Amino acid sequence: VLSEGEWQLVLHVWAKVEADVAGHGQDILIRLFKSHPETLEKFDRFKHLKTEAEMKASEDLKKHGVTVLTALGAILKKKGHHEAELKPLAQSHATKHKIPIKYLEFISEAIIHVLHSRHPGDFGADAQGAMNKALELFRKDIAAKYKELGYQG
Ligand code: 6HE
Repeated sequence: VLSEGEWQLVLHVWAKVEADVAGHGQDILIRLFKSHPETLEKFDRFKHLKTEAEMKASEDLKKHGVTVLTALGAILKKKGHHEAELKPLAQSHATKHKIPIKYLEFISEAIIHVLHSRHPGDFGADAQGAMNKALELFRKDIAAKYKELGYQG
């Protein structure tokens, strides 16, 4: 479990995301797609995008980044008590979208990448460690739900 102090490090940094969810979302999805291009193929609406410029200009990709970070932010704000939030997310991502845990690791890495990039003076090792622990917990719990749902992930 994360300590309360660890959750406060997580939520202090997420409050930065909350100032500009859309812009953080764009950065995160673009980082994901550039670092792991196979992930882009999972998105039927977005897999035609050829360049970062096209990704930045996509209003629908911007909207999707808001969708993703809105969901993740609610999960983080539960401070581990996220069972209800993970049910629909796990079901769609296991059954419909077919997103392996390794791809959830990739987007976690992108989130951390972007936080470190955007917030160079207020995202140190301890804050990054706490964010990592929160994302690890999310993935652990999603993986358990994937198994319950019948997906190997
Ligand atoms: C590599 C692909 C990938 C990865 C890593 C994710 N997703 Fe997912 N995603 C999320 C939401 C709220 C929705 C719309 C409702 C739904 O269909 O469930 C989608 C839809 C989608 C859709 C339509 C697709 C293809 C999808 N998501 C691929 C996808 C949230 C997330 C979150 C919170 C994460 C991880 C932090 C995430 N996605 C990682």
